[PDB]
Amino acid sequence: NVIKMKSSDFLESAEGKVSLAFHRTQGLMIMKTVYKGPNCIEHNEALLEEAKMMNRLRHSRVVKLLGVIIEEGKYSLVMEYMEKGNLMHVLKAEMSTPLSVKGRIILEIIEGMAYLHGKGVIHKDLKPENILVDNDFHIKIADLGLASFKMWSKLNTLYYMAPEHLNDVNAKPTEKSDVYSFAVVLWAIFANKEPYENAIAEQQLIMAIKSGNRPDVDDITEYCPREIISLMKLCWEANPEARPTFPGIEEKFRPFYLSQLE
Ligand SMILES: CC(C)(C)C(=O)N1CCC[C@H]1c1cccc(F)c1
Repeated sequence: NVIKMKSSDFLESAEGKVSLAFHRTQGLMIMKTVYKGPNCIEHNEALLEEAKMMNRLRHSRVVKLLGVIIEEGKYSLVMEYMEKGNLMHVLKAEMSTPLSVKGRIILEIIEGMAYLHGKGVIHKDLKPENILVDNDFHIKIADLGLASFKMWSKLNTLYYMAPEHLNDVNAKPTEKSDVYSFAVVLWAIFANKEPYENAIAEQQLIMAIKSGNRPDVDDITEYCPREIISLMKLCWEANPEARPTFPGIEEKFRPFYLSQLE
């Protein structure tokens, strides 16, 4: 379960320094080059160690780590390609998407999160830019800011942040941290836009969220079923002990999806 790769396995293209790369043997991939600079092999013991723990993450709704590049002067993570881009990009394209496709995207996000909390991984940065979409509108979850991987992150969006982490950085994130973020993602999916569009200042704004202000449920111009609006209000309750587990979300939403939108 060692997956090292050489820089010269790959013909690049431009899109951290994310790059569209053809591996000469296995094909089209995405390459996050996290560092091009002086050899600094002081850390490789650790960067290979983090890469080991993310190779452990294999699920149809998570982005797969297909290989790493550790070479003197260039360090890269290589991910699978996702044709259509991130979730916001899709939601904002002109040909908008039926309620029932939005239904599945939600269920698939629910699935991927239940897998990650099963592995003890707290995502810590769930938001539409980390949700990637292929040609058939299937999503995979990614952690592009490297929020679970301190070593890679060091080398290298308050909208979705649970409030107990707003103006408190030392609080350890919990599963309920991500459930709040899922709540605002539900909102963005039906609003087809980022929340808090009309906000004065991010210091003003943070104080508003802590005091229980949320994104505008009226601002949802598409139809959004009642029970999904109630779900998102339930998932963004100020008290983390009052939000459900992702296992608990699924046990409510999968029946609702099967019997109302699929
Ligand atoms: C871009 C990388 C490779 C870091 C990426 O998104 N990874 C790698 C393995 C699985 C996946 C992932 C998804 C969600 C949360 C998380 F912490 C990690």
